[PDB]
Amino acid sequence: GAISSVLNDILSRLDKVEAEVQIDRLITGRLQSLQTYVTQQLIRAAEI
Amino acid sequence: IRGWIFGTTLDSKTQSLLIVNNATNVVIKVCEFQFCNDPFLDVYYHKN
Amino acid sequence: NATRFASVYAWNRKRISNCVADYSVLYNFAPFFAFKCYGVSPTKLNDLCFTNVYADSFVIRGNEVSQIAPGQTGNIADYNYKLPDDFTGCVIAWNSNKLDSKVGGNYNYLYRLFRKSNLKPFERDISTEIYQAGNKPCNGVAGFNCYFPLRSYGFRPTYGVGHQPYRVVVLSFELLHAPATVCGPKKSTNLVK
Amino acid sequence: NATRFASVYAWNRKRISNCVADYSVLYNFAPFFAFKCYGVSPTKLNDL
Amino acid sequence: DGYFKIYSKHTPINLGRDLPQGFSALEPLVDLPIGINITRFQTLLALH
Ligand SMILES: *[C@@H]1O[C@H](CO)[C@@H](O[C@@H]2O[C@H](CO)[C@@H](O[C@H]3O[C@H](CO)[C@@H](O)[C@H](O)[C@@H]3O)[C@H](O)[C@H]2NC(C)=O)[C@H](O)[C@H]1NC(C)=O
Ligand SMILES: *[C@@H]1O[C@H](CO)[C@@H](O[C@@H]2O[C@H](CO)[C@@H](O)[C@H](O)[C@H]2NC(C)=O)[C@H](O)[C@H]1NC(C)=O
Ligand SMILES: *[C@@H]1O[C@H](CO)[C@@H](O)[C@H](O)[C@H]1NC(C)=O
Ligand SMILES: *[C@@H]1O[C@H](CO)[C@@H](O)[C@H](O)[C@H]1NC(C)=O
Repeated sequence: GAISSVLNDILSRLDKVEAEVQIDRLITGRLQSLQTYVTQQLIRAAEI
Repeated sequence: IRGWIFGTTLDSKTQSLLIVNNATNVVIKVCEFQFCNDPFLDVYYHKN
Repeated sequence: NATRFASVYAWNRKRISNCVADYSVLYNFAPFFAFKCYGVSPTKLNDLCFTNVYADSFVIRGNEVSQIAPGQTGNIADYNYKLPDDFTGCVIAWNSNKLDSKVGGNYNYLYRLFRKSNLKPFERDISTEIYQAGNKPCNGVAGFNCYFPLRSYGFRPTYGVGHQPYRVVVLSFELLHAPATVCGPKKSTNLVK
Repeated sequence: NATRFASVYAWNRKRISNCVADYSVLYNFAPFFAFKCYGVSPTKLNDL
Repeated sequence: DGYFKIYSKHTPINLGRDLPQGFSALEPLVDLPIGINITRFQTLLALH
């Protein structure tokens, strides 16, 4: 839901009033991606 | 073949597009045109 | 600094290319009424380059200056001039009665509220036909409760407090998605590898 | 369009019913600065 | 959204078959900011 995925784009065209919220979404989505990845990896490790 | 015409009404009731290619360059133009029913280019040797 | 502007039904789009777009001169030229940006921050306009800057130019009434914002609704945004909801660029506006208004009224800025449907984004319609606003097929130059582009507005100088003509430029452009032409006033370095 | 308004300490209330709520022929009669809506969009009011 | 966009290619093709089974992709050419409604069109022939 951000204007771009590329974090440098947001930091090239938005300032602290706007860049901050745009980054937050990407933090919320990427942190969830890591959470999902580790969750699968812990479930696979239990099988291995 | 030398180009195209594009438009909504083709009879000067609105604006419409003309594209044309000749022996060295294109022209593109957009005018409220009154086109003919059968457009073509008469490209002949002029003695004068 | 044009002598006159286009009327908002026939809004004039001029292409900016192959040049340096320093915005400092725009407000040092004229103390604006507004300088509002979408998809960019005003501070960053100097640090970037724009693939194709485009200046839409028109005059608009003081009660309608805010109606130029993306996705909003109302006559000018419904029939004359519409920017898409993903608008990238900035809207600058300023008061112009000091250059642009007449003591009797400036009856040259025709604008239309009579169309078959809401207009599409970045479309210009010059079809000044007798729209059938009545319940019957109005035909000839007129008809029953039918009218073409409204006959402008009473642009009278001391009259329209916050309601006189404003001059508007909508700079529409995109950047960091393609080769960018017009850029900011920043000057390049030597290249190291 | 009314002669005077019940002052805010004693504000008036009219229930409107069994009728077709076109907005279009009346929002244009009285130009206004504030047109805010809180669980609906002004573009959709005509179709609800 | 107002812009009229063009692409093109030139394929070298044999005496075997036209409009052929191979693969090629069109590069873009130029963008026209025309701001007008297109719904119909017609190509342009030359007659010397
Ligand atoms: C293909 O069509 C073109 C447009 O119809 C045409 O270009 C036109 O050429 C003339 C003469 O070269 C130009 O007239 C100007 O030419 C120079 C420009 O510096 C001046 O010295 C002249 O006094 C005059 O101002 C037209 O401006 C030009 N039109 C456009 C739209 O560019 C081509 O010549 C045609 N090609 C062939 C092979 O016939
Ligand atoms: C763009 O042009 C097309 C074609 O003229 C318009 O489509 C017409 O719409 C009217 C109104 O609904 C219909 O009565 C016609 O039959 C349609 N014509 C065709 C050939 O489909 C369309 O409305 C135009 N768009 C805009 C934004 O003006
Ligand atoms: C604007 O145009 C006027 C002439 O109409 C000229 O005197 C003035 O210097 C111009 N201003 C700028 C900043 O170019
Ligand atoms: C209400 O309508 C009357 C009659 O047209 C008019 O004189 C009056 O100014 C209107 N009031 C408002 C607030 O519009």
